[PDB]
Amino acid sequence: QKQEETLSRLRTIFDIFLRENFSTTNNVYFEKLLTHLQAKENAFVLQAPFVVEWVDRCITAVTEDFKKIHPKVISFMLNLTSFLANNEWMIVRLRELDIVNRAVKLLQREHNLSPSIKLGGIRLMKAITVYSMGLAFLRMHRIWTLLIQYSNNDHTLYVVREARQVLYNMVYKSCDKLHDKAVTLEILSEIMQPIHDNLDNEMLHKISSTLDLLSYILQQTLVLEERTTLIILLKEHHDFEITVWKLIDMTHNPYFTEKIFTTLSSYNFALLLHEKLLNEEFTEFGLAFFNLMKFLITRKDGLSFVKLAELNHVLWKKLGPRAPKEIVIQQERVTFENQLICFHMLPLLFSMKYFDAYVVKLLEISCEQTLRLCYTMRDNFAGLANKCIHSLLALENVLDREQAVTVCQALLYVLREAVADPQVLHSVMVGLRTLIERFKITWKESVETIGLVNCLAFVLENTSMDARCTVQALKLVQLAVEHFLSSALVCLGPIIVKRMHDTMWEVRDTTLELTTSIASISRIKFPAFQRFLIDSKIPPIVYEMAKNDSEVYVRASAFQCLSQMVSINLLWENGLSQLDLVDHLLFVMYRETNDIVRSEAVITLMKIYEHRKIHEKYKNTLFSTLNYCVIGDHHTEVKLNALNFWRREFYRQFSNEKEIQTSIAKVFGEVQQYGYFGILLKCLREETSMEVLEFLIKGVKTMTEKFERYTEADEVIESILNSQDAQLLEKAFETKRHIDEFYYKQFAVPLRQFFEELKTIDLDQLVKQHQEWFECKENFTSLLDDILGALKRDDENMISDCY
Amino acid sequence: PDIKITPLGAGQDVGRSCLLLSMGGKNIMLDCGMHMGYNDERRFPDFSYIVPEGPITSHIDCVIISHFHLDHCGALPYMSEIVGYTGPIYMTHPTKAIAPILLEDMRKVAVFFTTQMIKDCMKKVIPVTLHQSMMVDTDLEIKAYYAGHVLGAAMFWIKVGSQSVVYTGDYNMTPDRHLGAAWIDKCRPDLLISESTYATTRCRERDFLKKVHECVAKGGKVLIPVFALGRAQELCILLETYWERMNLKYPIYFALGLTEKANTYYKMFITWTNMFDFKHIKPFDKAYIDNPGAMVVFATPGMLHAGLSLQIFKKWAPNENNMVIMPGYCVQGTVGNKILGGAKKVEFENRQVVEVKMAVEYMSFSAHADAKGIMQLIQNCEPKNVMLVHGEAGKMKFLRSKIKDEFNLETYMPANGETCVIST
Ligand SMILES: [Zn+2]
Ligand SMILES: [Zn+2]
Repeated sequence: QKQEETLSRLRTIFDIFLRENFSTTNNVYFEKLLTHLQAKENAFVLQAPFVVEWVDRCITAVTEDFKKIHPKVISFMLNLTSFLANNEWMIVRLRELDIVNRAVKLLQREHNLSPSIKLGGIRLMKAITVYSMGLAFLRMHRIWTLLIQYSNNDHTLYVVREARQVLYNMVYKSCDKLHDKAVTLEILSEIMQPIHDNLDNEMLHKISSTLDLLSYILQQTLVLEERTTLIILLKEHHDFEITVWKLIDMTHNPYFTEKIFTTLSSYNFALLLHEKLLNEEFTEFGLAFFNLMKFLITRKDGLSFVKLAELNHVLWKKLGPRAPKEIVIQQERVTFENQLICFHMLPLLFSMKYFDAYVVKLLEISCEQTLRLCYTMRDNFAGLANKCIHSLLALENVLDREQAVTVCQALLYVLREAVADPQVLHSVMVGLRTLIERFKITWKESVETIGLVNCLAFVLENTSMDARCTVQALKLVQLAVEHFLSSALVCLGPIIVKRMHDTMWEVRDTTLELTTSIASISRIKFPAFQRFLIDSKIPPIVYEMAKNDSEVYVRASAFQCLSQMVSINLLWENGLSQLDLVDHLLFVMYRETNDIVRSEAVITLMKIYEHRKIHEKYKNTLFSTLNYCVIGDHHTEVKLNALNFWRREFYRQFSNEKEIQTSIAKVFGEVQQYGYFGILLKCLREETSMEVLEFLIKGVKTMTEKFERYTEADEVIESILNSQDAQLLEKAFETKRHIDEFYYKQFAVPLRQFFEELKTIDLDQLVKQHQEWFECKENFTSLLDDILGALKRDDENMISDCY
Repeated sequence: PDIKITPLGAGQDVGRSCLLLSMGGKNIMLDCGMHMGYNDERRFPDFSYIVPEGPITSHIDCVIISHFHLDHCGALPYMSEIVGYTGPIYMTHPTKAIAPILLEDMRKVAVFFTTQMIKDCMKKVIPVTLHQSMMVDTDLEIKAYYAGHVLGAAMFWIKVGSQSVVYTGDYNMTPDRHLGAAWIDKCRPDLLISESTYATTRCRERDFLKKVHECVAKGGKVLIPVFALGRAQELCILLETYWERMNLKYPIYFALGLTEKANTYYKMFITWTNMFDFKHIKPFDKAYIDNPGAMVVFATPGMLHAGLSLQIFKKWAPNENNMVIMPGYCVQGTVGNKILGGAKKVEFENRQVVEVKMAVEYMSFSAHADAKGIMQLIQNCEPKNVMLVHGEAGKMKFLRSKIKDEFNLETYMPANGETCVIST
């Protein structure tokens, strides 16, 4: 069986690794192996008695000295040990041998490990620390000071986000398993030490790092669903708030104070969850939170305020179901969720306003403790608006139903005031668009949608800003049309026509998107009041700019618009049928490369043929071009659309004793004379793609139950080589349509041959081949063969280059 | 003030080029590129480094893309549509109109990110012209300088309040045929990121023409897999001029869905460096492959990924006289790497092995900067620190000693995911 073969290949390559001389770039291979050792299917290659022997040999080869014994194999070794450390049998074999102890000592006694050995060792620590015996060893070895060293000093930032998880896991598991508080107190004191010791610019780094680590520990306890005693230990022995409030006293920085305020707020929320869970009102959190926010008011800092409000919101949403949503602060019924968003929105409203006109309507949502803080904010009084908007729209992942409505209304107000720097404008328009399309803020929820459309019309019309904002404006108008449905017409009349003539690509494509949206609205969903808006001048300009605008995406968008607005009767009867449209489609479907637009031309043709009539003189050319549109080197979309055309045509024509037998035989005769069975054979036996195969298989299968019943040359070389390509092109600069109407005659295969030639050929093998080969393309054995070839061959002149 | 750079890719490596110039209190993202090796989520740069679990990014002030190679552009739709991003994306006009074609071709080869994502990702793009100081919101001033190495490549000069950075990306300081040499004024930045692909490093051009001519005469066909743009237009002047100065009669087919791009490239070329049809070039179809006489077929893609080039290669393989002049690096996993690596057998759709007997060749055409070019660039710019990100580890280690020896500067070589704090 192949298992011994792949194990032998792995044995050979592992034997290659240990050799003292090594020079191999192209790191990919290593990571590939690691991923292919993670999959559970290869679970036998770790069970074999070879890998642990390799690990032992490499470690006893690295522990005495590795000045140069392994450049990068060590990282693979540690990751492989971590992959081994899962408990079936490896844990006791690793325990009985001196592997894990030597690895930890190796990590301890080194000085300048490159940041891939470190992550491997930390991965080993994480994989071993989930088990009880691993925790016993870690408690024995006094390992945590190394983890503090990593999470405090190193520059990797992929290590610290991995080291802190192991650190917090030891702290939580030691606390919650009823183990001695001596070790937990020692860990916490070791974390706490750079602050207690201090109670320039060098100690501040240690202070900030340990504050951030403490905040991470507290937030991870906040995620927890069970009662833990870590917070009481943190409050009692190393009294936290008093030390932190003494720490804020001397040192001064705006960036550094965000960390102290987030650790204080995270501590408050963690204390709530781990004191209220077991020993009413929430006043104890209340006074602390509000004097904290008052201190942020008094310090006169803007960005830290909105960031802290954001994080308070995130944490409260992180509490989850165990939150009453109504806090009894002091004899009151104060719902907490609204005051966070009031604090969040207020800097934006106060910044863009400049004496209150609209915030006064908002503040009745807030309660008196928020009113006093707002009234001292106003007395307390840069680019702060866009930061607040981006914070608000960072919150949108977790924001349930009504705060979305409130923030949408506030953004509507700030947009209305901004209309009557463009960065705030672009930010608010993007945010309003994404909130509307996510939270379904249809006209019943918003109040002043007329102001929205009017200010958007002014923006689109009278000032002509840069094109990065006009696109967003047209997207907003599109959302307003298709969601705020229940003035607009005279505003959207000339601006569409003017923007369809814009100098830039980015505006014309978006305007075509808006036009096809409002044309799709003009169907049965909405009355014809939109149609006469379109019926002024739009279908001529759409057609004659779909003809030639010299940008491929523009022509694609125009063709799909013209497909959408051709199946409505008023436009076709008034101003579209006069233009010979099918002629231009036939010209496009054949004599036009860049086949992103050919597929949508096929769609437009499908709509025209299905919902209208074409002249009887075009049918031969039509079917010839349609047969050509699938046979030949075309992209997948064109072939799939053309097969959709043929299936729709076949089924549509099919709905029109002996008499039924003769009529049905005539129907198959009419469809085969133009050629449909033979083209299916030639597309089935030859065309190689993924989804076309399933489409053809399901089509033929659905069909086949309703079917079976019925010297001299060197002077030119040196002359070429001694002139630039700018001088071989000055010389180069200075010096049919509508295919013949009987192209389909060759693809005219009768029904009788379609019996036999479909009976002989296999069906599921065609769809099976191209998927099974892709599954076997990157199997483990192929990777081992490739990496053996890479190791044995050493071509120095083959350089990894800019792809 | 402390400049921090933390390459999420392309540090002691190539591909996934992505650098985070967090400096002056304003986050900036350099090139956003893909890695055509890995097929898992490692293909695009890891973005959990900035905002974990957050599908919207509100930290980077601006994203700067140097040139259109798919190790500097391929992740841009993923960075702008899957992970949200709505801020500006500054890039040059030829790169702006060349990138969608390459991204669409990569989409077709890889089948995930739809054409709608391609369009929406580049409605955000802002184009920048050379030597024109354009400002993001306030005290984030960007200038672009002519670089080389591909059509429409520039290297950028970023200033945030008396702290300048010059990011080169890709450049070429030697004079050449296609594009000349990059130029820089006497700005004195507090950093200069650079390239070190050719730290250790005519004859690469004569051996192309003189070999393809001597191979086409013997009745053997020639296959040249290329991408849509880039290197496919480096050669289609040499072959056409070689077969117009010397009268030849063999056809050189050109892979039909490619020919209109050869007009756009040379339309932009004469604008950048300082209708169009070819004489002996005619596009071809799947029927011409089995025809008996000699040909020189260009095809897409350029690493024998999948598509036209693989089906052509699957039929011309057993013949001895045929040849496959791959013109660029072939990454791990493409049939190109096995063939350039001495494989004489390659597997296929149903346990079929094509016994390659064709004469595979390899000729690099990229024209990066060699060893002398980087010290020439340093002598023109005179920075305060030097940083090398693009290339292999040992070559940068060797170049660091020479830089320290000559100019007495420092030199940093970060790994993937390692902040490099630089002081003043
Ligand atoms: Zn490049
Ligand atoms: Zn590159």
